[PDB]
Amino acid sequence: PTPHVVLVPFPGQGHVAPLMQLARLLHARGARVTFVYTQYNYRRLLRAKGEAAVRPPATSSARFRIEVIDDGLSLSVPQNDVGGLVDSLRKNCLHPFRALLRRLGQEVEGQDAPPVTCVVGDVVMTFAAAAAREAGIPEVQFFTASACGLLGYLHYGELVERGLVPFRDASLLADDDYLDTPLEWVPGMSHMRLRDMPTFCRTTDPDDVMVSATLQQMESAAGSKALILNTLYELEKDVVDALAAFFPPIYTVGPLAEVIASSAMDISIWQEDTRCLSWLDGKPAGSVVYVNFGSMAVMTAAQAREFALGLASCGSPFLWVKRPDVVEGEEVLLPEALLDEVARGRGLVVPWCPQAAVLKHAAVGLFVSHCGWNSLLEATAAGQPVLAWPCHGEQTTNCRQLCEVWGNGAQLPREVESGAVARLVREMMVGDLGKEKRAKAAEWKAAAEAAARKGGASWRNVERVVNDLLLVGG
Ligand SMILES: O=c1ccn([C@@H]2O[C@H](COP(=O)(O)OP(=O)(O)O)[C@@H](O)[C@H]2O)c(=O)[nH]1
Repeated sequence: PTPHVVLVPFPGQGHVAPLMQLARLLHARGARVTFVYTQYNYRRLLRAKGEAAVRPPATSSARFRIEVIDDGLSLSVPQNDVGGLVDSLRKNCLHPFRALLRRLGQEVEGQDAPPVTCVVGDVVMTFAAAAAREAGIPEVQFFTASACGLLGYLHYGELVERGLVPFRDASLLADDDYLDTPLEWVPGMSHMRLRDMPTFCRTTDPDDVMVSATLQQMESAAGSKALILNTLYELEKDVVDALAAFFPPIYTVGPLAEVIASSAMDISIWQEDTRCLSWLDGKPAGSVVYVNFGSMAVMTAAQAREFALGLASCGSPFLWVKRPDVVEGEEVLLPEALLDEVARGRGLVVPWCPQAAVLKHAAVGLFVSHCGWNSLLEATAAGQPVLAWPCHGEQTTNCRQLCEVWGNGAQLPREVESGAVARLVREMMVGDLGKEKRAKAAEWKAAAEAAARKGGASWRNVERVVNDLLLVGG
């Protein structure tokens, strides 16, 4: 009997990517896969890339099905409106997904399809677990960010109990001294501060969507058959050991993409710029500052101007991925100093890039990052030190660990100012600060390679979760 796994990501590229990595692996191991897109995600992909690029090839098509479910969302909802996305999905997708499961069951007799044997839901997509449980189908959840981020979200309830959420004083939401307050009660992260908690706690609304949804997600995941985390156990040991008491068995599989690599579908609305890698070929080893802020976050025009002036004054060539909609508001031209550097060939601004390959390019010496988890996994595998500017969600938690525990990064202030940007980049490129972080980055690169090669800790967890849970139906 062919196992049949249904996978359900949240509609953001950092959630689709790890679940698609897993789906491709399961297909390689002989499973039937059904990959479930929301209509929001699917229609936005089709209008950007066309159906042919988004759907599977005819070679894999027999055992790789794409299905689309209703979500009630306008395609105009932007990726930075996380609460709007989360609220519609949790309210609107359950009954469409229940109907999809029924249809897949009818296809067993109708077309000799394999019965569904497991659902793998993104922790965010709690309806997937609810529907699987109703139907008597095992379900295993996949949290797509860091273990430290999960630990933060797990303690949102305790923030509420201690009166810290919602914020009773709106003036404290951005009070840097208040946000520095230590929270000494988080197991596995004794150095947690209020600002290090994932940022959605910073709300005065007692009915805030993201706090409510996080509580639902934690309760859902606690009831799953198992939990997949795309992280390196060695990197996050203290946090994972603290998480163990609150969840089903945890499998640390990170970096999953590297486990697969050791041993045909476009998931992005953006086109990766092919000129990046050849431009880097023309630059000396370790010389280039690479800047990228992921697929969801936005910044202000003033922040963008200060980053641009900081890059022009930092002393290094740079590759800046400036996503086309990253800046709130009307288009503002880049400063003359940066444009002249681009014209001289010393800098390059592109809309989107092949990120894993860019980070592994010998010319890159530093990653200025928003601290999105997939980006940090890509930097960790590449051995690139990180200068952090966390934006939302668990990016703050990641930044705290980068700085204080993992040791492969340093942080910029939230309020971007060109002079301080240039100075911190310079310290990271030629200073003792950068030497320390780059050396630690090299250690984590070796650790990630050991974990991902055959016999390593992440490799073993991939084999166990795949063979003992995901492919075992039949
Ligand atoms: O120029 C870029 C920047 C990002 N990414 C991909 O977009 C995702 C970003 O996910 P992450 O978790 O880092 O952050 P998020 O986008 O969720 O904030 C990852 O798969 C990256 O490899 C990409 O393909 N090209």
